[PDB]
Amino acid sequence: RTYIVTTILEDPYVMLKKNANQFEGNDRYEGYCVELAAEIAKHVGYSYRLEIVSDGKYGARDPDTKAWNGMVGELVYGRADVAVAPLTITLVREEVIDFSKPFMSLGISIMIKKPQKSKPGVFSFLDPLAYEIWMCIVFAYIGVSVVLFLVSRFSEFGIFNSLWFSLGAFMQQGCDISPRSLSGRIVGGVWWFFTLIIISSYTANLAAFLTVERMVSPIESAEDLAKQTEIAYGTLEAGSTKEFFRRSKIAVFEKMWTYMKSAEPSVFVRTTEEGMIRVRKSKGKYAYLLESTMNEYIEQRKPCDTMKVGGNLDSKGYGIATPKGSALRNPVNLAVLKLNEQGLLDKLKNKWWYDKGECGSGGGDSKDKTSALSLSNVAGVFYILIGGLGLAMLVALIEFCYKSR
Amino acid sequence: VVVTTIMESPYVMYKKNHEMFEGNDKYEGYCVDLASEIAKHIGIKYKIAIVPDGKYGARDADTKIWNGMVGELVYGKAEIAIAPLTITLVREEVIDFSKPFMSLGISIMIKKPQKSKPGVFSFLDPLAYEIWMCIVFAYIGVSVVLFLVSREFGIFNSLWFSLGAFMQQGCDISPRSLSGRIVGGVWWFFTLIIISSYTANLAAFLTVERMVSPIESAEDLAKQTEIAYGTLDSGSTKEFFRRSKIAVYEKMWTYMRSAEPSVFTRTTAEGVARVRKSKGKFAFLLESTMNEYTEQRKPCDTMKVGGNLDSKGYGVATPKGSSLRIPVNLAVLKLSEAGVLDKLKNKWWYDKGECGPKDSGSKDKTSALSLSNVAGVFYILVGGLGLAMLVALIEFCYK
Amino acid sequence: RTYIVTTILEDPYVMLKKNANQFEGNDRYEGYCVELAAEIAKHVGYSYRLEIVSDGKYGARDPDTKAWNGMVGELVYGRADVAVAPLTITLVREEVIDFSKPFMSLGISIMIKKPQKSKPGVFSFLDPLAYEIWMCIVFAYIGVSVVLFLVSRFSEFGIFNSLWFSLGAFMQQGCDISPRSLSGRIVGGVWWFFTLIIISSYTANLAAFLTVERMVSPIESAEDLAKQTEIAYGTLEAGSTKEFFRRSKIAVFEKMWTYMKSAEPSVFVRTTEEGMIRVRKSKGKYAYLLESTMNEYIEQRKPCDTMKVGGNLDSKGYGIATPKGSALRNPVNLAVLKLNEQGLLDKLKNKWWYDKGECGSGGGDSKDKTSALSLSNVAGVFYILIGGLGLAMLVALIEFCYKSR
Amino acid sequence: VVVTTIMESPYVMYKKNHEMFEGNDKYEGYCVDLASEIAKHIGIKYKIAIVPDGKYGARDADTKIWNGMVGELVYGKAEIAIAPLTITLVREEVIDFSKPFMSLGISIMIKKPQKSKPGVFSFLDPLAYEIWMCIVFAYIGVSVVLFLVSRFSPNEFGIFNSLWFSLGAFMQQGCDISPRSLSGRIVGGVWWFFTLIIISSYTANLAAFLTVERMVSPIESAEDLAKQTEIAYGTLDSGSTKEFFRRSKIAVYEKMWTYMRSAEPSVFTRTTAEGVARVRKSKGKFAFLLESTMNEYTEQRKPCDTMKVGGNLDSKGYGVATPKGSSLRIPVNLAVLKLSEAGVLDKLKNKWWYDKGECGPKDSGSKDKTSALSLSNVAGVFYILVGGLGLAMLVALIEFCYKS
Amino acid sequence: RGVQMLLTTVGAFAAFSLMTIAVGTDYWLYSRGVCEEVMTHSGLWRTCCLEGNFKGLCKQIDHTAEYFLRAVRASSIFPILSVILLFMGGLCIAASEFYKTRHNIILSAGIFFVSAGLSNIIGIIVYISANAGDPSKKNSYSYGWSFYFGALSFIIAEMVGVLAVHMFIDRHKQL
Amino acid sequence: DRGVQMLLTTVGAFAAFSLMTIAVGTDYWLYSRGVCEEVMTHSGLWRTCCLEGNFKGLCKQIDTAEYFLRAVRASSIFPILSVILLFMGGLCIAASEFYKTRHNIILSAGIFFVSAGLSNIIGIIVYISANAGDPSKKKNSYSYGWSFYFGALSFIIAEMVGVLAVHMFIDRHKQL
Ligand SMILES: O=c1[nH]c2cc(C(F)(F)F)c(N3CCOCC3)cc2n(CP(=O)(O)O)c1=O
Ligand SMILES: O=c1[nH]c2cc(C(F)(F)F)c(N3CCOCC3)cc2n(CP(=O)(O)O)c1=O
Ligand SMILES: O=c1[nH]c2cc(C(F)(F)F)c(N3CCOCC3)cc2n(CP(=O)(O)O)c1=O
Repeated sequence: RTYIVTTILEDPYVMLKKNANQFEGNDRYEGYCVELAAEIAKHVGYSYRLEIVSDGKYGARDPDTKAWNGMVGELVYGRADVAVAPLTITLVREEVIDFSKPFMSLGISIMIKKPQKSKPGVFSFLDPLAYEIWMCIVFAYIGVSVVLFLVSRFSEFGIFNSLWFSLGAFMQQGCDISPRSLSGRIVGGVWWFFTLIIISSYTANLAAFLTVERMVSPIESAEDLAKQTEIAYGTLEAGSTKEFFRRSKIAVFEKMWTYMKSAEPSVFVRTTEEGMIRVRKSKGKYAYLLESTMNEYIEQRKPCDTMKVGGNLDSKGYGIATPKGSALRNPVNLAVLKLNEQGLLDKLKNKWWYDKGECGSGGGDSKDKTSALSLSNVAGVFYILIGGLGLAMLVALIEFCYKSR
Repeated sequence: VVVTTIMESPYVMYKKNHEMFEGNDKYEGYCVDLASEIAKHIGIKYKIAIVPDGKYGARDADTKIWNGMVGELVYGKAEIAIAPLTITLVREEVIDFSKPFMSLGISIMIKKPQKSKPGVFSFLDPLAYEIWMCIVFAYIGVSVVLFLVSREFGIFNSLWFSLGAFMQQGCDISPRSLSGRIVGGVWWFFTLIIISSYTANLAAFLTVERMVSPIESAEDLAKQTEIAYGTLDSGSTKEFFRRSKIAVYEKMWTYMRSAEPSVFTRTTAEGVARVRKSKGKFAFLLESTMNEYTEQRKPCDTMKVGGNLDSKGYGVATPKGSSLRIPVNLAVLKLSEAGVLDKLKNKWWYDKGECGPKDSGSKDKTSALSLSNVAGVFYILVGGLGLAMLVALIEFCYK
Repeated sequence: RTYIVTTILEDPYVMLKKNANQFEGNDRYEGYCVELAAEIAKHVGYSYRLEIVSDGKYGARDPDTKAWNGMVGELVYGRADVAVAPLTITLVREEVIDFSKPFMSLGISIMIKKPQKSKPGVFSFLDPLAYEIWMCIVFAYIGVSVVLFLVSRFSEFGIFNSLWFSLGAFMQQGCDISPRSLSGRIVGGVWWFFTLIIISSYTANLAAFLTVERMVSPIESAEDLAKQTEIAYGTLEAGSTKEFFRRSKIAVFEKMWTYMKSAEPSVFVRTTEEGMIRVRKSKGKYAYLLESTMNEYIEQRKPCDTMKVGGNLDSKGYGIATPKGSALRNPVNLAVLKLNEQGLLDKLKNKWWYDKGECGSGGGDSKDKTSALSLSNVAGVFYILIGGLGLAMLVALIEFCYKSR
Repeated sequence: VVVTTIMESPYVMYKKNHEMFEGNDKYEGYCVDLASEIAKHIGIKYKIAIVPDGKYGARDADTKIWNGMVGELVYGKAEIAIAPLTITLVREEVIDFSKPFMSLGISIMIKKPQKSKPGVFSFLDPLAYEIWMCIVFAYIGVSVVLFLVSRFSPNEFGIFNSLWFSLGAFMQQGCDISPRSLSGRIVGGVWWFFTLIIISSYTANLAAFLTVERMVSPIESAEDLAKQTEIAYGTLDSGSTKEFFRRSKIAVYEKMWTYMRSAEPSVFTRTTAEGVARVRKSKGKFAFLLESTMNEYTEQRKPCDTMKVGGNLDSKGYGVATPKGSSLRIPVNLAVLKLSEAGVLDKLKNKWWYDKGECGPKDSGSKDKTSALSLSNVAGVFYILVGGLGLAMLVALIEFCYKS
Repeated sequence: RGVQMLLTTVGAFAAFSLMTIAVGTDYWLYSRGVCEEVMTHSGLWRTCCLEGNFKGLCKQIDHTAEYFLRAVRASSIFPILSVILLFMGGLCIAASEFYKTRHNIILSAGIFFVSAGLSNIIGIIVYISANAGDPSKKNSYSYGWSFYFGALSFIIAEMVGVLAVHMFIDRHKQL
Repeated sequence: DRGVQMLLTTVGAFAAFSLMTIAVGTDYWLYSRGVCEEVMTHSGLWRTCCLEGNFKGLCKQIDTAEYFLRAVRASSIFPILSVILLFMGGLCIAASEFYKTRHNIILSAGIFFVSAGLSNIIGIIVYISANAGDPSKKKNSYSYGWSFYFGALSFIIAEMVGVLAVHMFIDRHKQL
């Protein structure tokens, strides 16, 4: 005889047929769930006919005023054989049917936008100061140079020679020219004091910037997110995450639930893709807790700007719904447990979740954090160096052009 | 049972959903939750009501009546007052009070302490004044001793050699004596070590940018500080300040009397608006309850408690000849002992806050150095250049 | 008719007179509660004849075989009417007797060892860069000096001249001396590079040392104490503090209650004096979580090493005990309320807690908090510098001998 | 009602030494508290009986007898068994398994690093890697260009004189003769500006590197562990990990199996205790690979030097067992699921796993260690100094040989 | 050497023109201040607003070492001394263009240019310390080309002064 | 005034030789709190022994840019080179005080004193980078013993003779 298997239209686990019309029938769906269904049908031995639930929702066994729906409702109403589908293990759906075995582990995990900062060139050069500061340094240089020339010619010195000595005196570099007379002596003294205090201040400021850049705390697990209190976090109004938040018993989990229940920014989410768009548009100012399978799906198939961090906060399993009093209960349990222990189920998971993913986080080498510099903040240094080198060479040649003319 | 309550900020409030329910379930706050807790403890049907008079409860002392809650309780209008009431001498012979469920007193409150932006002091903020007068004395001594030990170093050549060595430079002429070599090496080494110490101190200061509490941190420092101090016109604070026996509060009273008459403010809203406009101005010596209220509201800038002064008591009123006096006394004592009113106070005063940065400190970006911390450098630069030009002009006039 | 009062002596209430037993008895009592009893007896009118406590303990409910003891036990079991000595407020005391009013508002307090440290002299100079590296870099300097003499005079430049050039090269001041042979230039350049890196390393290490030294903050409040694990804390088993810690349900209180629940070291002590001397012996990491009044009393003691930090975690109160139906219940309540509002209680507290204290007469002895390098860190340099000057003066006179003898 | 467990696991512990809490309830731990909770849920009598087999259980096909708790159930001496029991096919086809109460995985383990004390690399540690040969390239270029400037203008500077002047400018002390040319002012000032900004950057970078430490772990993933091939890896002589490695299918695991195939220093450890002792003795190699639960248990043991890097190689779990279907089977299944969905089970698990270990009480790191720079952070600079001085004497000797 | 004297002439007249346009007309800085984020034209006596609900009105603007620097930043006494000082300098440039024999007025004029450049740059730093050293609460430090006219009043005054000194180390040879 | 200078060089070089003998033969190098546990040990460059403990009386010998220096520390090869060329320097200054005609013999002598200084520094730095170069080493440490300061004294008298014997070269060369 034939058998019917029911499959929920879920984004990470099943694809609608891109070719659609010209290849219809059994080959209308491609994904992890339908591949697992085909494999277990080849193992146990039967024929599968694909079916779609009417309401398009997972459903629940809430004690409402009748009107039971969902996949468990489709199974209990009698118009089903086996429900090969994602199904979170819970008490309300255990009292009427039994689940076979957990083949994958679910845990609510935080996601965060990938921090990508591009180190500039000449912009990062004068970064640990002010443009104001640099323009006053340049103008103080040229003013002190001209007044040093004035006092040297007023009390043996050229403007070129005065520029040489002012450069050396501002620059903490020695020279063979000395400020004769006490007025030039005290101008030189004030100049060395000024340039020493500026160089000390700049070194202190850049050291402070490097220290505060290094002394940073990246977010790991849930405790750091609980104690950072800077990035807002929230979940859907209903679902497994909300039910876990209401029934939270851990002290830290109760703390984060109270922080979320303060509701200063509220949940600010309606659907999963709406929250995904919001957190990608929040520039790292928002956080979302979601099921780790969606997190790995977004890490690869979505554009590479959101990433996973931390472990699973809870341990919940999966399964495929089976009737309580049917003959298709124990052999399918043995088959799914055999495929779990064999590793071919893991092979299918890796094949569907790593190969056909449009991102390069796991298919290529990452960036090794060797600290220190990376020839980025000091590129403008050698840039203005070689610019001054070329300027000096060309002014030497126009001097030689004066010689030749 | 019916209880009357004054419209006050930290106890009861008109809910935003005014049309949700009219009657008992229309107020949320400390007072209604405390009343619900004690009603669940003893067992009674409780409601809520607002004072028709609007007064907090005091005696006019001329009409032989009390103006407010105790006035309507004595003259037969209510049988319980869960709204807070500080216990004083006059309200004991006509009303009964239980054990204090909360402790309050007169505490100081100042403005937000921010980083200073000095002109000349920013140049010398690392190290201290003493070490720099010591270093200029040492500079003079070293210059004069190396001038005398060489007798080409005259009374200006030796000074220029010392000056060039003092900011890590060289010189055209070097001596040939062993004593000169020793003094030059030791002065160079001292100069280098103190510049290294200065730059380390400046780097640490700039990377930590840690704020320090101002001078107004204790009663004696408040008495010794020139900053202004203001309080309300009349009330519990004025009554306490009128008569004292500590002789430091007498000094505070004399300071208030001899200062400007602007230290008296009509309302606490006007007072906080006055203190908000400046980092100094007049700071307050007000109730700890209102201080805790104001520190966790929307403008989280003034959040300073400082020391604690005086001792008062918040109690629940009870009319005379009532059989529930002992019951409410044991109820409030069991509450304050076992602990749910303290939990409620925590959840409504610290957990219920617009800003959470007061509980745990955070960091800030160092940003650009700006010019506030550097303008002293250019000020001493222009001072030196002006002095040099003045001495050059007078030297031209001199010779 | 005459009246009696019962008192309990631990500290500093019913202190015996310094003249021992030469006085008349109850008049030989210097303290807080005895003066309060005398004043409150003068207020309403009754005899203040002291009664000897039977056991010396404050007493408890004693659930075994019921009954009572202490001042409350004497009050319930006849021959006692007025108890002036302070005692805390709890449920079992109110269940039997009634109090008038609390005459201060106290709570449990936290104490720490007073931070005492002395900055060194010449030792703080060689603090951030060890001791052996200075000796071997002096060895390297003198070796480079002598081998520079060899290379300069092997291919002017005497041993004195080589010593001068190496001294000016070891720490970047500059000189008019310059080598001519290429080997001399090479060795000078290697020396310059080495000592430049040494000075940069010293500056970096010193900046790091001040940063990490002043980065640490004093312990305060309860949440920072809970997050701190290297500072340690605890309480006594036979006391109300342990019962308050166990019976609390607030998250932070339960948090550190769980913390010292698994107390592997010998945290718990027997008496207050034993815990206090254990704090003094350790002085680096321990706490007792003792009362506010006892903390202020220990703070004003001759060894001068305990200080109050933080605030009151709870809102406990004192009181005076009166029986039911007595004629001295309402008048004593009015008397204690009058004393509370008059301020004479504050006068007595300041007199018997601050004025008579042999320690901390000027409590504000260290409050400047000058977070800058004072004349206690680098001033040892100012010693050796002038000492070098002194040595210079010495070598001056001997070379004066070289030019005069 | 008889229930069984194993004393050779971090789930039970002997109370005191002997004759402590006599009767039935003697041992405390995670599994017995779980059994107490499910007994309070459904209602059952308790037991402390332990099978004397010792081994957890195996499929002895030759003798057709199961050892330990599984045999004691299938051949019949009890009805309930709560213990750490992995779920596989051969134990499932005789005894059913309920939903696992805690996730399981196999992870690698490396010893805790203490410090890094290199030689020339210690000097080479701050400020990038490419900067030094960039610096010497820039030095050679600026020296040859400034020599061209001094020679093309018709001065008192040869190649060696220009090189020494450029170095003395680079070392921020001075020189003897300035070029004193209107062309040379720009190049001299620009190179001075370069050397001052680079010494400031070097000093500040060294200060930032020294003020705090982060200590990036040598490994962070199993794929990188296979790729690096510098730290020895050994699972165990035989067991679940060896069986999984011998019959794996994911692509990198065959290369891992070939890596263990050429096993020189006896990576097949006989016992787990010997393996953890060996990896605690030496941190340079012999890194371990074991289950996640035993790893997290060793994380809270007295030595306090062991971490995990994250990522689970495999997925299994521990479940309760019951011989055949009866009234107790569905009852214990629903009790286990009711405790799993509720927050009591993971509360008990993480509470009892994190209170007994003093090592993890100090979370993150401790900043109360300033120390001082010993020779190890400086000996590279001392060594390049002494090498330069020896090379200066070598070139002086060969110059004496060449010229005289 | 008439090229040097005509350089002094053109430099002095250009300096006078740029100081007139800079301090006589409110064109100093661009900002997002309140008159809201509106550009403002602030000079010495009168600050003009350009947008907002207050469009069309231009408002007369008022205003041991901290008091001195506050008075300097408010009253602009160092800019006032600079502009008066270089007005006297321009007067003696006109005199030197007419009278080519007097010596003290033109060397003194050299001192007037260098001192006026110093006074202008310290007026710049004191006003930018009234704006940045007194931040109140990116584009705040925006120079609306009149701070660049002050920068010219520094640098091209330095150029004309140094070429005047070049004429003066040669006038010492001339006399 | 040169005869007293040759006497000073002779006595300084003989002092250096005696310091080499007391450094190689004996083991008073450092007062390390080793195990014989923290107790004073006489750990030599050639012979490490204890003074207390439960096995006092029996003792034995010690042993791409790091293997060479570990081999040096195991073999003590730069101190061996230093003492070998110091013995060679003693032999050549004995020849110089016997043969006053030749001049390059004191050139060789000077290069042995300076190479002795460099090799002694190299040996003491690798010794201290294997001594203070172990982060494991330990409540009581440092406080180096008397022969560490005797090696420092050997360096300072090597510097003294490298001043005065090089001055012999200077005044003999201007004499030459
Ligand atoms: O016993 C008294 N206790 C009081 C307690 C408080 C409060 F702080 F709210 F707790 C106040 N608030 C002061 C600020 O404005 C709102 C009312 C007034 C009180 N008054 C009136 P006073 O006569 O003006 O002191 C009393 O009499
Ligand atoms: O009424 C009471 N008042 C108490 C007052 C004090 C003190 F603070 F010293 F004044 C103390 N000390 C606590 C510190 O160790 C020495 C005794 C105990 C008291 N107890 C017994 P508890 O149950 O140990 O608190 C009471 O019952
Ligand atoms: O069902 C099983 N559950 C097991 C559970 C554990 C663990 F939880 F870790 F304690 C272990 N440990 C392996 C490492 O040394 C200690 C014992 C072995 C198990 N084995 C035997 P395997 O076949 O060697 O894995 C089983 O059969």
